[PDB]
Amino acid sequence: DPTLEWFLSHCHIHKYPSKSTLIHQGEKAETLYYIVKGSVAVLIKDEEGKEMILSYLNQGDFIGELGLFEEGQERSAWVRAKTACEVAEISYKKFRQLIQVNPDILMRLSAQMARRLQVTSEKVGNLAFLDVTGRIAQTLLNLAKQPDAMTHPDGMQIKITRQEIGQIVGCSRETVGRILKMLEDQNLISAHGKTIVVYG
Amino acid sequence: DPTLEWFLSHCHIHKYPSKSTLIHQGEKAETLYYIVKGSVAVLIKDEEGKEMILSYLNQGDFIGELGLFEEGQERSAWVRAKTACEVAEISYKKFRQLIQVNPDILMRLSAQMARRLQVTSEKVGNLAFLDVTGRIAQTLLNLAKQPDAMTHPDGMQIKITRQEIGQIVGCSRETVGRILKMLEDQNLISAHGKTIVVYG
DNA sequence: ATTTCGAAAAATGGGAT
DNA sequence: CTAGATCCCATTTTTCGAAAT
DNA sequence: ATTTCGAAAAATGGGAT
DNA sequence: CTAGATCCCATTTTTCGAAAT
Ligand SMILES: Nc1ncnc2c1ncn2[C@@H]1O[C@@H]2COP(=O)(O)O[C@H]2[C@H]1O
Ligand SMILES: Nc1ncnc2c1ncn2[C@@H]1O[C@@H]2COP(=O)(O)O[C@H]2[C@H]1O
Repeated sequence: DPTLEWFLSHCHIHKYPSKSTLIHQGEKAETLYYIVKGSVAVLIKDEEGKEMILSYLNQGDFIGELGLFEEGQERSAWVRAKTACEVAEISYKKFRQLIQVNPDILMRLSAQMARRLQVTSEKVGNLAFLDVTGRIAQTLLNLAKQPDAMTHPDGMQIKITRQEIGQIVGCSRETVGRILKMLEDQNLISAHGKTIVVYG
Repeated sequence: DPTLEWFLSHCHIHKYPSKSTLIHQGEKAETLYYIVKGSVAVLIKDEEGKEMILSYLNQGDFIGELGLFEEGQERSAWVRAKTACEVAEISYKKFRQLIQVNPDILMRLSAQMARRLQVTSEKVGNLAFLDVTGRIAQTLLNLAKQPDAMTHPDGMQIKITRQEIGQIVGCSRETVGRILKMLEDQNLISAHGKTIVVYG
């Protein structure tokens, strides 16, 4: 598109191999990122390193924007690269400037923020209102909306593990597995290895 | 500041008695809200009516932002007044106009959103990583610092129901009651009716 | 404002499963 | 195996309109 | 360089507490 | 109660880098 392009013009594009961490919770935040290509996972952990996945971000989403509005802010979570990433990088100081010349770019960001607030709130509702089976069903549909989810004549297909799912819904891999098996006995999904087919 | 008194001059002011509903989850979002005076509670309901408090918002806070960035959005949650409120209202349309003649007002909107994402993500963590006692201790500490908390010779005093505390942490009122009694057993808090004294 | 008084409505628990 | 969700009115507690200060 | 292939690694299946 | 958390291990998928084309 028009605007958003000009933005990348001041960002210092970089490359991050899969598994590499782009952001570390607790660091001083001074840089705003923009995933040009690839996808990352935003996650948090407890006092024992046990991790929960807050969200997946893909090509086109901004990253590390939370420290931009208040000074002296630290990174709110860890951002790990699920795949290989081509990430633009501009400093808050410079970004605040690009806003002046063209505020439409702040609007783009704010829209994405709004969306994350909606999703995160729904994630809170889920954690407080649904049992694991519910959270898992909802996450299966959600994963089916990701851009790296393939198509299937019976619906949609995703490639993910019972381990991962557990970190998204907040349960054990053992639990996920049992429920994944059950949902099969109801022909709601198709399970075999990292490959799961969600019937539409 | 100017920008505010200017913003408010284009807004339609409304008053709501405490406990009244300001926003209905589910309806079409076409209006922006700004709390001039008073405080509200943002909350979502389950299929059976069970309530989950997502946040308390006060003076200076914007409400109903989440619709602004995209067409056909519905209110993401219910907003009920805690105290009587004086709220400034403005359509999205009219608001998109004001942003263009001073996007600084959008900067402040975005600033609040970022904060909310931080707080809501941290809530996800708490629900995921902390047990009820942990969550309840956590909430009493935060409530103990809010604007409406009263000073007490032995610390800080708050008024709230076990029921409302459960709607904040995500557990039954019964559980709150038992945990509340155990916290007193450990001289951490004094509780008489809705009056809870958090020892400093 | 808010202190008082009598409902009327809300909020609590207790411990068994 | 085990934090807790549930069950449930008889009993508190608190809220509120009306009147008084 | 890119594809093939055969161990290591990582991810599971369920019953039991 | 009663969903889930945890244990335990021997088995299935997956992952990946040395080899081969
Ligand atoms: N709940 C969430 N949903 C989506 N993205 C998030 C969430 N929490 C944090 N992030 C992202 O993770 C980043 C961590 O560092 P920042 O706080 O700078 O900015 C944060 C956001 O980009
Ligand atoms: N997690 C949250 N934290 C704070 N405020 C919220 C949260 N979720 C929703 N809201 C507010 O409640 C509003 C409900 O309607 P909107 O979706 O228009 O906009 C929402 C925000 O104003």
